[PDB]
Order: sequence, then structure tokens, then C-alpha cells
Amino acid sequence: SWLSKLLGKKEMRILMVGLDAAGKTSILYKLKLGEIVTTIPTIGFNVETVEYKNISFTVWDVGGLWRHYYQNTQAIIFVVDSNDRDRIGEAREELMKMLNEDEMRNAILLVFANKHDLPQAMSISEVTEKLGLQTIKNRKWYCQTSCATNGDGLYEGLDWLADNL
Amino acid sequence: SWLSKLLGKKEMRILMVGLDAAGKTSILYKLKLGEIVTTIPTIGFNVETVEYKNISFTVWDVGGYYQNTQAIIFVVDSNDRDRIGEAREELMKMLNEDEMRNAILLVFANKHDLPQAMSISEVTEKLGLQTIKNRKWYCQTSCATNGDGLYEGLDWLADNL
Ligand SMILES: Nc1nc2c(ncn2[C@@H]2O[C@H](COP(=O)(O)OP(=O)(O)O)[C@@H](O)[C@H]2O)c(=O)[nH]1
Ligand SMILES: Nc1nc2c(ncn2[C@@H]2O[C@H](COP(=O)(O)OP(=O)(O)O)[C@@H](O)[C@H]2O)c(=O)[nH]1
Ligand SMILES: [Mg+2]
Ligand SMILES: [Mg+2]
Repeated sequence: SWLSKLLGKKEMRILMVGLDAAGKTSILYKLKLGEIVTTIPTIGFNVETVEYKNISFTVWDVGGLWRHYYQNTQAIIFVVDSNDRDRIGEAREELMKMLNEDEMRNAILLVFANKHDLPQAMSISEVTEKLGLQTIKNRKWYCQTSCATNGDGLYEGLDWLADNL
Repeated sequence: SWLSKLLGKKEMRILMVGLDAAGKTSILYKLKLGEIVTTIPTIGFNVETVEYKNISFTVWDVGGYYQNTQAIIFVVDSNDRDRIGEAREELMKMLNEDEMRNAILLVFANKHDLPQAMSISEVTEKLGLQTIKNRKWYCQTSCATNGDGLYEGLDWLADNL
């Protein structure tokens, strides 16, 4: 479904970021679009890439030069650990910084509220409020619950992304 | 060349482990042997792999694939005094595994560039390396940022297989 709408001749660049241990690597792997490749453009800055035909997913941790990899980004996936209540405030701050990058002003926002399987995970209502998504203007956004370990939610989120480019 | 020595017909499997943040991914990248590939064979277990001709490095974090292993590289953060005991415990666990009794051991005392780093004698001591019998081992200081020490360590590894 989403694969159909994303594939083509023109490069499709997706940025997936979030705090460490949000589940970003696990998501890449569960997509099955090919090998996860790690590069280190500078020491301490680990970048994971999955490239399949015209589609690129670029992943790194935030909250710990970036502007280079923002070129022609069409979507931001922001992954949050729904169970990490102590760092939701940090996640909000890093998301908002991403969102005032002019280079990516026309990128749509998909939020994965990940680790939905966990007994004290925040609800999608809670995650949406605490990330301040309602405050977003002039950008399409969606927040989608996910479990990156069984893959629940991932295709639903990507389907929305593909439909709204 | 440490590379030319490892090269040949016979498979050469190296296992590189250590605590998270020890410097293992940085070391792999510095080796320039090929793309680093991540797999997740089981939930929560991230494995990084570099394969070049007959040589494969397999990397994962311990703390917090043993068949035909010719060498174990253990990477320790020389500047992390609070966790070297945990590094010792995980190293000793691995060296007790039957499947790998025949593997030689290279220890990289990494992050040697940092001004407060433990000296090699102290790393050696706090890892209990001297207590290891019936295994060839070597401790080498390294800096993964600029490659200091890496070639020296790998050359010892290639020589002593
Ligand atoms: N329970 C649960 N654990 C998850 C989920 N997604 C990731 N994890 C675990 O959280 C840890 C961090 O995952 P990882 O993908 O490496 O996060 P990254 O640092 O953002 O790339 C790993 O142990 C994962 O197995 C999830 O949806 N549910
Ligand atoms: N100062 C210094 N920092 C290092 C060295 N090796 C790695 N690092 C840093 O330590 C952190 C963790 O290294 P990484 O390769 O990701 O460790 P891994 O978790 O064992 O794969 C990164 O911020 C690196 O920049 C080193 O030799 N010296
Ligand atoms: Mg990751
Ligand atoms: Mg690593």
C-alpha cells in the first residue's frame, strides 16, 4: 500500500529521529526494505541508513552538521518511547527544534508512539498532548501507536505518510 | 599487513564485544573493511557485522554465534572506572564458554586519549587478565577516534592465530 505510493524515479528521503532507545533501529529492521547500514560522519554521530530503490530512511539519536542530511526531506518520523514518562519533556523539545528547521518546513510529521505493548505506556491522547502536537500549524501531522517488536502500528503509520505527501 | 595475514581460503571469524559505549562501533568504522550492517536476530539483541572476503567481525554489547570463533576482541572504556568491574565480569563469563576455549583474546583499552584514563597496567589488573591460563591474550591501548593502537592490536591478533 504505502510501498506503491513512495516508489518512483524521484528520491524519497525520510528522516526518522527520536531520543536514544525510542525504538528507531527496531523499526528500520521491521520494515524489511534491506540492510541497515551504519556510518559515522563525525565521531559520536552514528547514522543508520536503509536505502531501497528511490527511498531512503535516515536515522539518528537526538537529545545528546545535521543540517546536511535535511536536504529534500519529505517526511519526518519522530519516534517516542510511550513508556518513558521522565523524558517526554525532552522529546518534545527535540521535536520542536526539528520543526523550526526551515530546510524541512514542508516535511509532513509522523509520530510513532512506540512501545504501546508496555503496561504503563502513555495513551495516544497523552502522547499527543505532552508532545504539543495540537500546537502545530501549516504542517500535516499524525500520531500513531506502535509496537516495534511485533510491528503493530508501523504500516498504518506509513500508509498515512504515503497518502499525505 | 594485518589484513593480508587474515586473508585466505579459510573462514576467519572475529567476535568483538564489550559494554555499551566502550567504542566498538567506532572501531569497526575505523577498520574500513566494508559496510557495518545491523541485524536483530532476537528482540533486544542488536548485532553489527562487517564482512570482507573470508573475514567477518561480529559485534554486540554485553552486560546491562560462538561456533568457529578464532578470536575475541574485548573493548573496554579506559576512562570508565565505575564499570570496569562489570567489564571484567562479562569478559570472564565469555572466557568460560566451552565453544570458545580455543579463541585468542585481544583486549583494547580504548579511549586512551582521555586525560583521566586508567593506565594499561591498571586496566589489565582490574580486568583480571593475568589470572587467565591456557589462553593467549594481549592488552593494547587504543583511540578509536584517530586509530591509534588499532593496527598494533590487529597485527598481534593476525600473528597469533
Ligand atoms: N516492549 C517494547 N520494547 C521495544 C519496542 N521497540 C523497541 N523496543 C526495545 O527498546 C530497546 C531500544 O530499541 P532500539 O530499536 O535499539 O532503539 P533506538 O536507540 O531508538 O534505535 C530495544 O531493547 C528494543 O527491543 C516496543 O515497541 N516495545
Ligand atoms: N575520547 C574518545 N571517545 C571515544 C573513543 N572511542 C569511542 N568514543 C566515543 O564513545 C562513544 C561511544 O562509542 P561507540 O562506538 O558508539 O561505542 P559502542 O556502544 O561500544 O559501539 C561515542 O560518543 C564515541 O565518540 C576514543 O577512543 N576516545
Ligand atoms: Mg538505534
Ligand atoms: Mg555500538
